[PDB]
Amino acid sequence: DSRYEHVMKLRQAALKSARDMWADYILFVDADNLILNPDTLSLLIAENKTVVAPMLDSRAAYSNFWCGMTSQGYYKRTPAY
Amino acid sequence: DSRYEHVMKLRQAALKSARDMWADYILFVDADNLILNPDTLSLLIAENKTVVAPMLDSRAAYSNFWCGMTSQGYYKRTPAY
Repeated sequence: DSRYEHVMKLRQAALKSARDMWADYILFVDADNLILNPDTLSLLIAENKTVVAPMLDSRAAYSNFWCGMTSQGYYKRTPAY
Repeated sequence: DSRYEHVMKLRQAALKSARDMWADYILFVDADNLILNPDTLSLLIAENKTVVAPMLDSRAAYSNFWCGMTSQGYYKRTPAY
């Protein structure tokens, strides 16, 4: 709980600092992720979206794009994942 | 000449500060100027030009718009003025 609260506070502080500089767009990419392709920030911002996210693949099914919350935020295997 | 240097330095400081805030458009208004129309800023922004300046009224033919300089900054009374 303490770690989650600290992470939430840090993320909100990052958002607040991103708002005070009149800065358009913000890409809060964590340390574990690795943006391999060069056209990430070039192609991603070209869709005029509210919060657009990139499809980060991996060695298995798990990725950064859930397909639906069932009852309490748990991952629900939708028929399109 | 010292007054001119100080005024130019102040204008340069304002311009430099206007680009450290990642802002768009800068309005430098003199103390003796009064904006009668409250919608002047929106109309000026809607002009879609690099540098703009509206026509400030005066009791005489003198205005904030010069029709041209002759050789070294002397006023040239062009017929279009």
